[PDB]
Amino acid sequence: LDQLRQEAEQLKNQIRDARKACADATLSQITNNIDPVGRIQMRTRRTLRGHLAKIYAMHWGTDSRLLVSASQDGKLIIWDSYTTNKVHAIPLRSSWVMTCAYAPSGNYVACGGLDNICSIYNLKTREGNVRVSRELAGHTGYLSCCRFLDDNQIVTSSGDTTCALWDIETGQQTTTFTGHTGDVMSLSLAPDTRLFVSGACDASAKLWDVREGMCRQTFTGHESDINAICFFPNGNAFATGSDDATCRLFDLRADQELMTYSHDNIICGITSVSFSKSGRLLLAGYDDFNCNVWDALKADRAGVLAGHDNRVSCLGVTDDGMAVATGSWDSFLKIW
Amino acid sequence: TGIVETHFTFKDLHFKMFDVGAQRSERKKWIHCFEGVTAIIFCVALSDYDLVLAEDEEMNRMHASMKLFDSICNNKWFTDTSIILFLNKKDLFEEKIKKSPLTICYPEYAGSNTYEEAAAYIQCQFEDLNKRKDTKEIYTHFTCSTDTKNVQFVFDAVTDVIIKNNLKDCGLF
Amino acid sequence: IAQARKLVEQLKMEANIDRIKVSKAAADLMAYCEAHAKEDPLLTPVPASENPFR
Amino acid sequence: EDKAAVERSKMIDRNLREDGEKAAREVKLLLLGAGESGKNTIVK
Amino acid sequence: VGPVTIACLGALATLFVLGVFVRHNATPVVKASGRELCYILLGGVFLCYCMTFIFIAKPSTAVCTLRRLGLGTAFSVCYSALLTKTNRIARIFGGAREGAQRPRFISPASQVAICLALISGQLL
Repeated sequence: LDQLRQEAEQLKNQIRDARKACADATLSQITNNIDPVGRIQMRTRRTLRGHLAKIYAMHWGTDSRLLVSASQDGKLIIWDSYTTNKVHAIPLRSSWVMTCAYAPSGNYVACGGLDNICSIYNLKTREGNVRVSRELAGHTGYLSCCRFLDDNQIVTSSGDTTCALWDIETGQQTTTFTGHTGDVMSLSLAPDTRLFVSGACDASAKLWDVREGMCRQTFTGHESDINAICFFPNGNAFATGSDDATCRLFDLRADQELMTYSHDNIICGITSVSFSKSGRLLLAGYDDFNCNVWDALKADRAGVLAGHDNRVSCLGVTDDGMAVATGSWDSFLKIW
Repeated sequence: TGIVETHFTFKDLHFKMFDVGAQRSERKKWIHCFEGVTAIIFCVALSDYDLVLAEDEEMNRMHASMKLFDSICNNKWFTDTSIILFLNKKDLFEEKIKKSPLTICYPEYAGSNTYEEAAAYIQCQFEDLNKRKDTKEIYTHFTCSTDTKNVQFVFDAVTDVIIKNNLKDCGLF
Repeated sequence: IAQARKLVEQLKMEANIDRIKVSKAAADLMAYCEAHAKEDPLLTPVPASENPFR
Repeated sequence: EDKAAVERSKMIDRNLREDGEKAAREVKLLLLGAGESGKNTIVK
Repeated sequence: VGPVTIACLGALATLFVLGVFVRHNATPVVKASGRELCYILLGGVFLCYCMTFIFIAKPSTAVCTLRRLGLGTAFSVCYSALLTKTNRIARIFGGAREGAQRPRFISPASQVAICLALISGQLL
């Protein structure tokens, strides 16, 4: 009722006031001192060729030494940095695919598109190629992202604002949650399968537990939609990928906002955010070909790099910081 | 369900018709994914102008259609792609024009009781902005739903847009 | 009514843990992020001698 | 074994090259309009 | 007197045409030529007009050498410029009906490459 909403929102104001009061000291401490950083932090690796399509997102979630990417012509890409070649080129049934994933064991590859179908491919097969991919459905909105930490449980999003947890063996809707106003854009795999994060308008960095299921972490203050989210290498931290070009670190335990590095040097938004190592180098794509890498610890830009002639869309960083993968619509894959 | 693709090789060219798929989600999320299309099809019913099912008491279907058309034309991703005007009113609109005075479309109506002037007014009022007209041609066809789905008009439009894009990027215009 | 109650209930229980979720958060802020902040930044600069690429 | 990898790298590029203009030659359209705006009225 | 005056008149006319096209590249009719093969053809015409000066000169090892390949090169440049434009126009207007995609090797620079290859064949 109206009274229930009113009392709930006074409670929310009291809670956020208490959080601000308790986190003011932490904000002052973090903003008081900064650490020195480098000047360029760059080392080129190679150039990738053999592509004629666009790319949206990738997933560097394996300890091996390969990279995976998806294209809208209907074929997946699994490339090696040194060889600059693909082990195999399997076709994709869906016309467009926006979800890319890989397994640490290099056996299962997850892809999906606008057809509301989440397809799991067999990276390792006796014949060397996958004959067909199993079909999964049960959503009324466009597929946005999908992740998995093993061959038993898989998390996926949809345009109908719901997060679905499925099992490979069961192959049915095992866990479903009620959604917020805005559509979920991306999900970040937890380091130890603790919780997964959904981001949208008025629901910036909303965390949902995988086991208990209830919501505990919810933040407000980013009106624009959040594009990409990733967990910190140290862990227990959030990322901000709002379309309003707002970049600010977040903490799971603090449950409060931090310093923001907004500036007038740019006028467009951002498409992805990624950590190098414990926030040493913030890598963020922009609506233009030119790109910049910032230093959260140094509160300054680490360097400037473009490597493209069109807006970049995908960005991934190795968990150990061995390599970074990025790409624009110009069919160019460059390791920075 | 998902989007439905209809692949038919009629008129000696492999036509592919892609539907909206009833996304019911954020518009831009599925708008920017469809980048790279040659031509788009814009369908508005004309005989069902009296229908007010778009909104309860705030607006009608004409306002929603006009707003969606303005959003499509003013969008920066499709500023160069040509657009096609289709309808599904062969004789029902003409029959309804006998009783309907055609005054709901425009409050300042200055036409007769027929529908030729109404069609002229709506077709000249669709292009609210002229900046995109020079960059991308707008094709308009009336009395649609022919025998072979108006194969001649769609073939002419697709070949015209194809040759236009071919001569645009070769420094010929 | 019922739908609004669930939203209120979710916000009511979330504030309960969040009230006691501080647990001296600043100690974690200045003690957690420096564990791996010194390995990768020094490891990345390689003078084309041990880098696996090129 | 490096020769086999190069040979395999050659055939994947040729396979992807064939699918390049084959899909590009196929023209793609876009149908968008109001709700139930004669989706089935047009012959498809 | 006749040949030198007619050569001067032709050179002035082609220079005027070059100045007109280089400064009035806004009307679509001049752009429809290609704006590269047109300059190639203008250069060929200028070479044809100015080659008569080499023709009427004191014989020498340098003069004889220049007038041997030029007699073919000057006409080959114009013929290649006329050939490439017609070929690209015909290919663009023919390949649109079947296989809707960008035709290969059509570009303001690629057509220049083909024209110079055709000229270099005669040169070789």
